[PDB]
Amino acid sequence: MRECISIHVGQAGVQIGNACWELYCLEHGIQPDGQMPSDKTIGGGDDSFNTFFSETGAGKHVPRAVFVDLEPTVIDEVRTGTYRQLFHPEQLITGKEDAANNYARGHYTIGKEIIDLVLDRIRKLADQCTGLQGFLVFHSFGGGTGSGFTSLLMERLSVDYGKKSKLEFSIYPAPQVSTAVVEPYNSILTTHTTLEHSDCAFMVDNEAIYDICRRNLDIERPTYTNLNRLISQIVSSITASLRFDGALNVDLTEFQTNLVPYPRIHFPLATYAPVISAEKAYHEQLSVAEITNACFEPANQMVKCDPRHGKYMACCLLYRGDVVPKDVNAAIATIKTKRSIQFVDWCPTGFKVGINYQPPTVVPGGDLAKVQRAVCMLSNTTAIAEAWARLDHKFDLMYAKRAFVHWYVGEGMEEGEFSEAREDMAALEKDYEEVGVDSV
Amino acid sequence: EVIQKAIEENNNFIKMAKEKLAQKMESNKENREAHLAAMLERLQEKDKHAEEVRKNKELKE
Amino acid sequence: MREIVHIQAGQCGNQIGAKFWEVISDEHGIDPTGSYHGDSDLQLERINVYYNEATGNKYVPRAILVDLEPGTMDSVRSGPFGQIFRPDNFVFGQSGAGNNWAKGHYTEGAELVDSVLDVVRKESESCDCLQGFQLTHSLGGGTGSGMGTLLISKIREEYPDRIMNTFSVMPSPKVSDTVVEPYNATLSVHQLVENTDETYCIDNEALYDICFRTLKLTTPTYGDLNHLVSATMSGVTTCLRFPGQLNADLRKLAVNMVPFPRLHFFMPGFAPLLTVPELTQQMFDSKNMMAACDPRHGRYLTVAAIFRGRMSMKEVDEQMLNVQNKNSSYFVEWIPNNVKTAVCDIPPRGLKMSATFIGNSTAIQELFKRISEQFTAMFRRKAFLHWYTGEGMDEMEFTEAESNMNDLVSEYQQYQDATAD
Ligand SMILES: Nc1nc2c(ncn2[C@@H]2O[C@H](COP(=O)(O)OP(=O)(O)OP(=O)(O)O)[C@@H](O)[C@H]2O)c(=O)[nH]1
Ligand SMILES: Nc1nc2c(ncn2[C@@H]2O[C@H](COP(=O)(O)OP(=O)(O)O)[C@@H](O)[C@H]2O)c(=O)[nH]1
Ligand SMILES: [Ca+2]
Ligand SMILES: [Mg+2]
Ligand SMILES: [Mg+2]
Repeated sequence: MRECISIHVGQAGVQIGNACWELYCLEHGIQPDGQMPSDKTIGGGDDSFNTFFSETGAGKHVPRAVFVDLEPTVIDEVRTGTYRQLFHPEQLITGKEDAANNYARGHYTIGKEIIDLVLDRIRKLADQCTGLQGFLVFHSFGGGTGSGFTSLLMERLSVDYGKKSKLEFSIYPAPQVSTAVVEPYNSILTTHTTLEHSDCAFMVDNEAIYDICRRNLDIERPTYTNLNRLISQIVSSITASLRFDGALNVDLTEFQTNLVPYPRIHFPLATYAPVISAEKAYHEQLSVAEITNACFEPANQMVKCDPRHGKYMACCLLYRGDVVPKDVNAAIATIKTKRSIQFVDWCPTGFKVGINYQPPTVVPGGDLAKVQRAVCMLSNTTAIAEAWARLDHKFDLMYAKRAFVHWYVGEGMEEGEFSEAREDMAALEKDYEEVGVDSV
Repeated sequence: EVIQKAIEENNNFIKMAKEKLAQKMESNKENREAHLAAMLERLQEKDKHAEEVRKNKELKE
Repeated sequence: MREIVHIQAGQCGNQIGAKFWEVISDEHGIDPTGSYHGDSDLQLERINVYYNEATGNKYVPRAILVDLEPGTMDSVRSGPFGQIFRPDNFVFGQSGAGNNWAKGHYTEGAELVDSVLDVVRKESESCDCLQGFQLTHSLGGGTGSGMGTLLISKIREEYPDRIMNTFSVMPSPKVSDTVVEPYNATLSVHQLVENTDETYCIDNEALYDICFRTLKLTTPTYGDLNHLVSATMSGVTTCLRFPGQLNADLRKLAVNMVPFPRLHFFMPGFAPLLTVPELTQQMFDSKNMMAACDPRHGRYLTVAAIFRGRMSMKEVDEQMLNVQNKNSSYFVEWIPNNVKTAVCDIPPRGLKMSATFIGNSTAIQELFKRISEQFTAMFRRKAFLHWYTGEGMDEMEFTEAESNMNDLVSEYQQYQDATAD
């Protein structure tokens, strides 16, 4: 019961999916042929991990996931990679032509050619679920598939699954790795279109993640492999609540209740700790006080923005590993003495805590040290709107001269879709301002 | 009344989604082909021109 | 998986076409007998974009050789790699260029265009997924320019949603084997502004000036010029031919480079003609430009830049950031993040480290101004119009091309003067 279906869309989505699913198998003791010596529930079961892995009579544990790209290159690596026995071939879906960093191609031209098969395959996953809870959609903001096809899929998923929950892990462009000058365009259009279809989107800033890799791991020039492995550790923490259980566990939906005060205000900010290399973690065992402190250093956020210059509407701490309430309570308390984490006046100022006692693990050959405990803080803060403002400004500079717009009109889009998307974001930005003003 | 409203609003949300999607794919296929229609018709005034120049070249003797 | 169809046409087209194939087939480990021979599988990961899998796993250039004149065929086969070209793709009909754009486009060119369109189809039909097309050709001649642009129009008609990419060589009065080429050039560009998605602007003036002024060659061979065009063309296709973290194709490049459809004329560059700071600085220097334009006389809309060799990618990111920061007024503020750069750790041979530059600069208008200065320089007095009205043409079609090309220079100027506020 309570199964979740992951959907990884486009290059970034798929390569994050490699990172996440590789980590999931290591955390659950699943081997690359799907076999899990631990599970004596052959061919089925209702253990906590079964939210994310179906089972076959052969004992193979199969991701409840779907990779879809409009181009075969990157999924072909899944197809021939180490973990290639995990999946039924039909979970790995590719076209031939990609969306060429174009939202229109990904949402209309190319994507409409494959949307029905993707749904037809998502349906096949849904029908092995006894209590399907919702979807996890991993995609980038910036690519033509990550933007255009995801928002297409999301519309289609609302129609076919009602208000069944859809959470996003969205990859927010960084100019250090930005592959297209039109990424702001794609970013605005996809955000406008999935906004009323997403219940909760965790934005992952490539520049934040990139900065953290350079700084906390002395990685001279991080690669997508560097980023995705760190990203996956954050995703592991957010989904741990779903994949493991214990007394102190707190289901991610319980956090979602606190995290979303209004439907459009559904973009939490994540902060993770410790991010630390083996060389530096050797002989430095990190207390729950140190990792909790590190939550409130902005260097460890997944989006670059200043919570110090916005207001909180929620603060959650998601602990995994050797971590006890008493120690958490102590750490939080000194944080409250030593920090003014101000909330909006319509909002209680509690910090909501969860503890998954299963300790994090690492993918071998990583640079992240294997730590005993970890924390991911999920807060709703008006400061995350800075990430809309940065993108909205880049859209504006180009759209005022209509730069590159012709590539979109050429595929059937109208300028009006641009203006209407840009205005939604204008309105989202003032939503974020309004919720921060004091009541009267 | 409450549970049949939760049902009604879930359904109207599916409804409008279903329609907003269909209406935009129709406006898109139209607009895209109009641009390919416009593109090919441009190329054919070039074909028609490539002959009024060739036929003009016979109109000498 | 994602295939490009190549087309040489006319004298210059077929010779620079040949060196291209010699250069890139060497880099992919393909001997003149089409057998793989290389040391790494990276050579073959994306060999399919330019080559066909053949009998006994031979690799055959997806190339189409075109000319209205004999000589150019026996020279391609007698030349190295001439046997690797399949023999049916030599399409070819003899009544001569006459360096006449009229004959190339309308009259003598239109005869075997249906015969070239024939062979293009046979090559597109085998494409698992045809990216689009690549044309090497002159703008000064008559076959390469006049029939060359006629193909484009015809090819675009059959493949309207394919990317049409050309390497056009612009006429200079040095190097000039004729005198009517200003006519031919602006008649071609009046075509290019309308029916190509990406045109690499290869200026004989710029090329000649490099071998003379820079490389010190008081008498430069066409083989000297084409040694420039070969290393250039290998540069700007390194993104297409090898695996890179942009899976680069003609469309993704066009999207990143062309902010408005008519401004698709790129100012290429190469270094060296060695450290990443030196390589970077040289690659942006006016002297290393393959168009005879000064980039400090206008502003970059977009720029692509590919580094080849063993380097530190941190240095390249530090250096590429340096040049934009230190030269901020030369990049339009209203296209953020408009300088994209890739790194291939496999150098071209002879070089340990090279850099190729592709720029959409409004200083490219200098190149059209030079041509418009000499296209007119027969047209006040109405000179040699018989060469053209004789093949049937009208006067306005000469004036329209004129205005169209002036409409484009001012359009480049308009966006050079645009500000973010
Ligand atoms: N963190 C991370 N970001 C990625 C990865 N791959 C691509 N990106 C980011 O994604 C954005 C581009 O989107 P892509 O996923 O490459 O686009 P796509 O989904 O493949 O769309 P098209 O190829 O145009 O059809 C850029 O901002 C990249 O920096 C990845 O593996 N990890
Ligand atoms: N760079 C370069 N330019 C050439 C070459 N061959 C011819 N040209 C130029 O091409 C123009 C004449 O075009 P050409 O291809 O010879 O005419 P065609 O017979 O009608 O195709 C002149 O500007 C020449 O300088 C060559 O191998 N390299
Ligand atoms: Ca130490
Ligand atoms: Mg892709
Ligand atoms: Mg000739």
